[PDB]
Amino acid sequence: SNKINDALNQHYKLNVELGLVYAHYAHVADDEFDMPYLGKFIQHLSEDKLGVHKEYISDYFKRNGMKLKTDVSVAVKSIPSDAKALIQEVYARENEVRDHVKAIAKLALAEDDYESFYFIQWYVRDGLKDLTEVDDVVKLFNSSNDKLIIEETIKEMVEEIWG
Amino acid sequence: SNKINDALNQHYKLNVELGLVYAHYAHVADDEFDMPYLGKFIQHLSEDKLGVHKEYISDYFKRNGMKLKTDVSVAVKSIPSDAKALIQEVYARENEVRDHVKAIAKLALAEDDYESFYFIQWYVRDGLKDLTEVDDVVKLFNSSNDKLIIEETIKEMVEHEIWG
Amino acid sequence: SNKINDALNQHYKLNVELGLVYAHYAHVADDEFDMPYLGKFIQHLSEDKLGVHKEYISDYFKRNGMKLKTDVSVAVKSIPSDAKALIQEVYARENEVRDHVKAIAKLALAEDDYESFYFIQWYVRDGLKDLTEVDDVVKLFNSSNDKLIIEETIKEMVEHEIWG
Amino acid sequence: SNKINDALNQHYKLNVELGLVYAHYAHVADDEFDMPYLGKFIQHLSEDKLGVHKEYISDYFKRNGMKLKTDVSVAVKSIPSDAKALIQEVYARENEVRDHVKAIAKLALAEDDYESFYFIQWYVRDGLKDLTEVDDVVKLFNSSNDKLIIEETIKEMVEHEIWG
Amino acid sequence: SNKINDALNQHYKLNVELGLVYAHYAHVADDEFDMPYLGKFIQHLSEDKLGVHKEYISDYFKRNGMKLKTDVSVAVKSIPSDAKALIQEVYARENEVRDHVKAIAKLALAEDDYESFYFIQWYVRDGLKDLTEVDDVVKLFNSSNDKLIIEETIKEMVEHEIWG
Amino acid sequence: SNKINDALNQHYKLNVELGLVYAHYAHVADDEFDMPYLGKFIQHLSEDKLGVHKEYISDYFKRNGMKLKTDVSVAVKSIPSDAKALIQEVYARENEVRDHVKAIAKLALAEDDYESFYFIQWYVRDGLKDLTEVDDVVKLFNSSNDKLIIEETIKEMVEKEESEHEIWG
Ligand SMILES: [Fe+3]
Ligand SMILES: [Fe+3]
Ligand SMILES: [Fe+3]
Ligand SMILES: [Fe+3]
Ligand SMILES: [Fe+3]
Ligand SMILES: [Fe+3]
Repeated sequence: SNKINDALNQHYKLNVELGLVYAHYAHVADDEFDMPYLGKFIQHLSEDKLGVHKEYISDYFKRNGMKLKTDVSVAVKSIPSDAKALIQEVYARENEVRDHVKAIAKLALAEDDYESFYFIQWYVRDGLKDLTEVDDVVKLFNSSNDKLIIEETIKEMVEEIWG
Repeated sequence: SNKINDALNQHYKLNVELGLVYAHYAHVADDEFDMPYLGKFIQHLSEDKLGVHKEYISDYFKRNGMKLKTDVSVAVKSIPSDAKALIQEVYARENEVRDHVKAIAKLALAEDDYESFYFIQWYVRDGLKDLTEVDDVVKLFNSSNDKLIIEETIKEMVEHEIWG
Repeated sequence: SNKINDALNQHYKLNVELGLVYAHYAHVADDEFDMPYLGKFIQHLSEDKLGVHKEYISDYFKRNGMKLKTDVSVAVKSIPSDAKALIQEVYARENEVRDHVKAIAKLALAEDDYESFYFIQWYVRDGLKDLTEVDDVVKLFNSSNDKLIIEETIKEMVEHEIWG
Repeated sequence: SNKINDALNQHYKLNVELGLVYAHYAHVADDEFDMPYLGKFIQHLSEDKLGVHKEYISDYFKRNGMKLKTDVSVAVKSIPSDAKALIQEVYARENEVRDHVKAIAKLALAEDDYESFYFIQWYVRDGLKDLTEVDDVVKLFNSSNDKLIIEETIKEMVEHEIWG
Repeated sequence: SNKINDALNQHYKLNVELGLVYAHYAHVADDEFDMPYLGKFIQHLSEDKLGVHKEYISDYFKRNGMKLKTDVSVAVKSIPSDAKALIQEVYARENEVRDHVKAIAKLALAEDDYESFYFIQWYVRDGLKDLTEVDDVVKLFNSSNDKLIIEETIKEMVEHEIWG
Repeated sequence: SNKINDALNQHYKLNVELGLVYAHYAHVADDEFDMPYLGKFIQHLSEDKLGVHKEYISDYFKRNGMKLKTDVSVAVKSIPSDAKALIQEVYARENEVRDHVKAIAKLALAEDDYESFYFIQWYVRDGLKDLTEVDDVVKLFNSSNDKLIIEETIKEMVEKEESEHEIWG
């Protein structure tokens, strides 16, 4: 199917670009805002996006006989002004990933392609998982004004159905 | 120093783009040429370029007070026709990395910046290491015509006191 | 070489005097500002400066046939007024050590003395390491106003592949 | 008490300066007289004087509310001519430390200050201990003329219920 | 680079010839001067020179694409008359190796060849290490007149963080 | 005995020069012919010739009161053109070592010197041992045309553990 191939190539492109942006944001949070553990958190997000999230797509293309495309273009030239606004923009990016995955699932069920549906269930689940763990950190910036307290909470964060 | 900052930002950009290109080449070698172990080899190269080779630069920028820039642009739209030509183009890329690193070292010694010299010794050594391990695979395609023999040799490859 | 001998004797003198000053500052931070863990931190700095940082110089003088000189003179007559200003003056001292070491390295490379260059690489690296770990503590006094929170952070501080 | 504070500050100054002088003497004995184990012995003496012998004084000042002073001034510009004369001057320094400690103890008992008496018992005992272990080495230079024999005896030295 | 190739071939030749000469000297010291442990020491030196000190050069030539040459010519026709004069001539040979290595390092830094500089740091360090351990034995022949005492000292010799 | 001393000094000289030549050949086989395991094999040969094969002679001279001489002169200026011709020239060198050792044994038995006979039995045995293990590799270049197959065979020859024969060990 050509439209499933197109949709999965777009998701590949998206994952690569998000990973690079998160690497830059991790550097900015640790270096400029004096929060090294928030930086570790965003860096783990980046490595997640740059690893399995595209390994699985290229493995699937190897298995079923589809074609892979590589066309990357990113440029970070504007940065939020807090750690609050930083983690809020991270939240928005994850929320967009959810809706893109939903569109893919609908498409695959409209084509009678049940292997692609089985394949995309993984991403369906992982989207809500990642959004939940990002919102856990987003909500700490409302519960406290002291940066070292938030820091130790984040540190101890980083150290059945949605598994 | 501004010129050292420029040179290190360029090396960051280069490492990112090489890693992405090697990911595509690994997929092509496994899927199109029927050589899964050559693909594993090139994929390990890709992960190497996308991991520590840029972690170290961003860590150094955190330590000494320099500024990081992100501007990536890659597009793979032409592919070699063999596994031989594929690994030969990989060899050429590594050989270019060597010369870029040499230019950086010369620059850093011209500025009386000895922490940058100490820092770039790592890349100086790793360049020759990676070129050596890529040439080991390049030379197998001259020693045999049977693809399964080359395959098992590469497999048992993937499975020093100065250049360690 | 006589100028390398002079430079290394000056670095010996400097290390001794810095160690003594840091011992006094550790006592002042624990006793007068009610921060015992900041005192432990500065005391570890002092022992570092009074141990290996001069053992290595005297060992090198034994190995290559140079002469050692001892002329110490310190007097603490003024103290900062916070723990913030205290750790800030500590930061300035480390930043001066960096520049002295850089001058030594330049000198040694100008004399074709490659054993002294090899020797001073250690200090080149350790300078940035110590500056980094001191700045880690300097930046905590901007992130909080409660002394007990900063205290437990410093406590859990006190309890790399290139910069190791 | 002000006179006990003065006496303990003087003992602090004395310990620092003795430690530095012993570091220089250790270097001289190993490098110039060709006796590396005598150098190890004097170096252990130096580290002893620069460690606990002043840590205890500054800890006591923290506990009872006294004030610490730092005023160091040393200059080594004359050296004995043997290893015999070297260890003999070391013996004289230890013998002076004994008498200074005795004066402190008398003073503290004259002021009805029993915590300072309890504190100085440690130094009273350690003085005779250190003098005994230095005289053990001083007497070897009378029992033999061969330097390698004395050397191996000192080496196996470096490798009580009341005076423990 | 051709001049670096020439210099490294000369160092190869030198190492081979020194190893052979030290083998003969070890035999002479054990057989003719009745000092078997001095012979064991010089034989360890010989095996060191004939092993890694040329294995590394040939490995480097394999890695970077240089050419190896073999042209050996030694002839022992005169021998010192003591064990003292023997170990003194050994000291002189090591001191010449140091200066040859220094010339190589200068040359390699003049050509903008940073892999050769990185490579020769090993020899720069090992030169001073070997000179130090030879001088340790040279100085024993001044500290004693009894051959059996020197023998047991050398035996227990044969049985660092910067110079390691 | 002076003639036994002469013969053993010549064998010392020969062993040193063979070791150096084998070091150069190992470098050439690994670097120029793209056969790293053949290079490892020839390098083990070189270390063998430069170690015990002259340690034993100098030890014997220490024990019985003979004199040692050192006069070395080698120059490699011509190289074979294959790995086949390389291992064939190695075979010829070992075959010459055998005949030199045989001459020594005859000489020592002609002088009523039975300690030298007892001493040279070791070299008598080791000559045939080394010739056998070199011929094992020489014959692989007739059994195959693929360089990677020969390489794998040589690898399992060199890496697997050493088993001693009950007569020739
Ligand atoms: Fe995920
Ligand atoms: Fe690498
Ligand atoms: Fe340090
Ligand atoms: Fe004591
Ligand atoms: Fe060595
Ligand atoms: Fe053999």
